[PDB]
Amino acid sequence: DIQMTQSPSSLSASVGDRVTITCRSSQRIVHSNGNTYLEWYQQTPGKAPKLLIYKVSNRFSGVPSRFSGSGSGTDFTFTISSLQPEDIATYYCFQGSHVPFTFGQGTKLQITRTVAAPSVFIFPPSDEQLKSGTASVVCLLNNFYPREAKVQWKVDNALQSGNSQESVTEQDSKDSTYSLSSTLTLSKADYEKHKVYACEVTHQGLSSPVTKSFNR
Amino acid sequence: DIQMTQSPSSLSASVGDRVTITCRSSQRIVHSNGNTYLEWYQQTPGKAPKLLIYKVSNRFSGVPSRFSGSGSGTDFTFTISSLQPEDIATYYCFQGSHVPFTFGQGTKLQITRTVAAPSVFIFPPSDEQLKSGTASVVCLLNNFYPREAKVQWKVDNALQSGNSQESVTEQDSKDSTYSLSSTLTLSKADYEKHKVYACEVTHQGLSSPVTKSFNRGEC
Amino acid sequence: EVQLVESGGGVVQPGRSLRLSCSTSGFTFSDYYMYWVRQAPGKGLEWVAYMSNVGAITDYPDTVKGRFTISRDNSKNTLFLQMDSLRPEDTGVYFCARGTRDGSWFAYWGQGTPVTVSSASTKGPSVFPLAPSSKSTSGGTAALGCLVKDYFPQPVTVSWNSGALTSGVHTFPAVLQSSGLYSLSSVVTVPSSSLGTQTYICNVNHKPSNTKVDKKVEP
Amino acid sequence: EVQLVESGGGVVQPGRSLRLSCSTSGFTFSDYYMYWVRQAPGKGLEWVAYMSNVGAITDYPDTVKGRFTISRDNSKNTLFLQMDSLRPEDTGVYFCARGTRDGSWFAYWGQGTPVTVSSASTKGPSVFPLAPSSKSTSGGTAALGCLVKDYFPQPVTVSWNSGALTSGVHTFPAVLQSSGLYSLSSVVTVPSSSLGTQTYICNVNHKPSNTKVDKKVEPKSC
Ligand SMILES: CC(=O)N[C@@H]1[C@@H](O[C@@H]2O[C@@H](C)[C@@H](O)[C@@H](O)[C@@H]2O)[C@H](O[C@@H]2O[C@H](CO)[C@H](O)[C@H](O)[C@H]2O[C@@H]2O[C@@H](C)[C@@H](O)[C@@H](O)[C@@H]2O)[C@@H](CO)O[C@@H]1O
Ligand SMILES: [Zn+2]
Ligand SMILES: [Zn+2]
Ligand SMILES: [Zn+2]
Ligand SMILES: [Zn+2]
Repeated sequence: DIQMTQSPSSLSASVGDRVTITCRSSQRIVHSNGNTYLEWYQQTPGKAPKLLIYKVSNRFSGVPSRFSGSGSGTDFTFTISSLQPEDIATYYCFQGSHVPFTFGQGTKLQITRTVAAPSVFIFPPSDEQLKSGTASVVCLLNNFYPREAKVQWKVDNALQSGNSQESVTEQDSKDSTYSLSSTLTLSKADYEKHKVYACEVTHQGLSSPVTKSFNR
Repeated sequence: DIQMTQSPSSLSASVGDRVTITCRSSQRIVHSNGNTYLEWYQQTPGKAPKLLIYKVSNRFSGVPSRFSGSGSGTDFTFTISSLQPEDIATYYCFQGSHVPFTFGQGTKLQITRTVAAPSVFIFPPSDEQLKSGTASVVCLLNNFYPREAKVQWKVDNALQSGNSQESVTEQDSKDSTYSLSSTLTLSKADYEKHKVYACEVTHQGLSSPVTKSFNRGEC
Repeated sequence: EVQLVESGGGVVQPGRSLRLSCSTSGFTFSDYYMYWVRQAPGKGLEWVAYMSNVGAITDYPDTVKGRFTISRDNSKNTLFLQMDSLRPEDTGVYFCARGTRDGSWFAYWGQGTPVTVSSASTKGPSVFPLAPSSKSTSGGTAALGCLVKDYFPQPVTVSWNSGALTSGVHTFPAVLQSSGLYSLSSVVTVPSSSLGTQTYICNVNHKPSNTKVDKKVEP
Repeated sequence: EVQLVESGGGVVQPGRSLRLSCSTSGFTFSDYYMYWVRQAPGKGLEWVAYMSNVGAITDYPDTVKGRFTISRDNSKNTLFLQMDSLRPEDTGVYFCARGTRDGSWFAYWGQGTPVTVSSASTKGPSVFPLAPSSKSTSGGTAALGCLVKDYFPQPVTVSWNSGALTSGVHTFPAVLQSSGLYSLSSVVTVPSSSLGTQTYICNVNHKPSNTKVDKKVEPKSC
């Protein structure tokens, strides 16, 4: 049961900076044949992981030379020479020297960029959805940074709670920003019970909380 | 009046290699304000170009520092310190100083990798097409390198000529290989006048030409 | 061209069985030890099994040892994984993987086939238009989208204009609802002054239930 | 986020006019000089026009002076390109661009809009399947595709399974036939043991002839 521990669990750096991730095994990981099969993998949402480094320092064919690996004993490190927006992904180390083979917990890698205010759009329930008997109001926060953001719903000035859910996209591989969606769900009868709907967005790039709304 | 000549038309290089693309201006291209608005662009097929270098050496934001630009007078250069598979594209210089503004003719940058033999597939014509009065036979060469490949059509052993067209994909952005298609086109009449259709593939990754074939009817 | 494609994943009740398949191509299957690796929703990677090229040498981690069985048909380049006595905890995406002769474990992977162990039944999604309006417009920008509501299990794929539209596109990760069904929203921003100039269609795909919807979003 | 979107491109006969629009968002339109750049098929780029944010200052390369007229509406974030007396040569993709405050020319581009000036008549394509068979199989790899034949003019967009299928896909560059029409093929490889493990449908769009066709491809032959 050789455990693999990476550090840190997540880290952010500027496009161009050098970054390093460490992986430590609870016991030496040298195969009986002498090789040390410590590998490094990179994965992004919905995709299969990609092998980067194997046998400690071997770069798999097709992997950029700005990635490298090193180490021995119980401590190993993965390094990216000049971080880029497309390296936004999760990185795990793997050990195949001792069965059962084990993966590290993974390390998330983000990009540090300048703050960027979010654009805010609100979407009332569609007509064809109401005939379904339910009503979903959607609030959208587009291309902002940092990720922290507060989204509050207000029905006739009453702040909502427990009836909305938000989802956040992965840090964009281009402008290194985030987008988010907050969805307020109500039944058709309840929804038809009020007039004004609105989401209040508070983010660092905004001089003060921004609000978007409609009433029908 | 001010012509911009890029060199070379195309160049291939191994992963991690250094790369230099040059662009020569007919006259001195330094704007009346002092600057030299010489720019460098990168473009992949069916897509809009992307700006990498402006003002001769300023790197556009989000552009990897491995790309650089320099020069003056009439000789400017675009540099890639460590070529990578994703860089396969066409690069163009641009002169914005003295009007009228012009682009270089461009440079195709390919990658050099290990020889990969192609897989060969052949497709008989579809019945729908036959009703049309014409028949198209497609020979497909999948993921191979180098690009050079001789695809030959033989009908009942009669070597064909001048009745087929080839099309090659862009060098793949990941495995650095190419794929190709050769289409033999005949009328139904002439197509139904023969039995065996075959395309013989000659490539550097093949010891002897690989031939894929079928018989109008069944194997 | 090394390719791996898994299949067989579906919704299965706790205690019951499921058998996954892995079809390969592009290499001498018989020469390679094959592997299965899984990833539970929102979790890390986990090695599930391995099998020698020949000799039937197999092994697994204690979590599936006794319930799972890996096997292979070298005559059809196919790796299998029999999963018996499935538990909710076995839910996740299952990947097929192959290493290299010189030492790496997972060099090439399949797209992965989804497995959901639950007493719940599959459920296609309802797709509702998030129409661009004066309320969906902001800093010169207009927003539009599609709400993919109430489906089960994961996952759902989304494209715009058959994959032709990708600029300004944001497909959020799914969210489990108290009802126990997932909901997903996909959006795109476009300059408002262009509204009425282009067609927007979200191609939604929920394979687990073989449900496909191509909703047109109109202002 | 900065966005640019062109529209209005189309197929037109020599002598007609066409009006292109570029709608923008994500920046202060009235603050920048705007550009129009085009690309003839298989050719390089060519600057076509520019206009001052304010002041109506314009200019064009000699090839279009007198026929093309750039203009804007700083109130609708829209840039226009009036194209009068088109010529076969004006055939190509027209892009909208915007530079940067510190000396950049084309820092942000639109996706592009296709324009074709021809006296030849528009023609939609036929879509025949390239059925996977044992002749389409090789080293455990099966191959299948679709053939997009005899159409005019460019371009044709092709996708598989409405976008859900992209791995192993190869959509070849169009090739002009002696007939005067274009033709291209889109194919995809898969392990043989698959096939049936999913359905395969090509989606063929050819806007000039109002063609949007989906064609399911299934096994046959030997
Ligand atoms: C192409 C192939 O399948 N080769 C196998 C070899 O597997 C390869 O090498 C190992 C180290 C690993 O990177 C595999 O992913 C790769 O395909 C086999 O090696 C065994 O592999 C299993 C699976 O992980 C175990 O790791 C086992 O310990 C390995 O054996 C050790 O390494 C070998 C290279 C020999 O030194 C052996 O004596 C060691 O015990 C071998 C079977 O050993 O068979 C092909 O070579
Ligand atoms: Zn209420
Ligand atoms: Zn291929
Ligand atoms: Zn003949
Ligand atoms: Zn966005």
